Amino acid sequence: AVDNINKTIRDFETVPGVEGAALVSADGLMISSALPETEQERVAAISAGLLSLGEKATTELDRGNFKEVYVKGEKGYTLLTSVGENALLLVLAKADAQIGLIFVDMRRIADSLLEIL
Amino acid sequence: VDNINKTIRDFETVPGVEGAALVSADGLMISSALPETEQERVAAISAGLLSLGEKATTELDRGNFKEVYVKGEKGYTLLTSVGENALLLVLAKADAQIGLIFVDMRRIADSLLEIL
Repeated sequence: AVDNINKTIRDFETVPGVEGAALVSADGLMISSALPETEQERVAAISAGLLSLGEKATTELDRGNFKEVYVKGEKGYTLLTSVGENALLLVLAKADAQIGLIFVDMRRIADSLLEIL
Repeated sequence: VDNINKTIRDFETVPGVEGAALVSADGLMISSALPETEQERVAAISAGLLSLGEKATTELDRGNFKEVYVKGEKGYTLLTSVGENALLLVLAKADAQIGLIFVDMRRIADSLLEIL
């Protein structure tokens, strides 16, 4: 269960444009990452912050149970998909990444990690 | 002011578009066709989506805020910057084509910026 989760998350970083991928709990704690060892505690805290305010969007405007959220800035994308209850998958990319298809890969791998986790 | 209004009734025609609104960055509604009871509330909710969208785009070094996407199982909330001091919110159905509606918003967001 643990060998197969680590390798699945790092393989995202073999797509053109993808910098990092972290599997984080809903409550802000790091499960499995390949990001720099320094930033791993502060990125897991921000991830859970983005999950909670995506929840607000969907509840408050009558849109159904939360699925996905992405933010585009000047320099790059932040991309987040729910892993059933209690977990979530983060991808960072730059402006030249092919966002619609990463969400299709993210959706399939979420349900894969959901069985073995 | 007549050329800002019906310009927001026209997105509804496109398939998958439940509702549009022009809102201020402080949370006061400018132009919308939504139920005239909800409009004050919906102006408040789009307020936070921008700020809490500016907080990921300032904490993870992604540059200036441009756009925010959320998706729920019964549909989508989309928001784009209408320059400084306003924003365009679009409620869509969970079977609409997002990549095009963004192409239609980001142009209109710079065709309302010069007359507003």
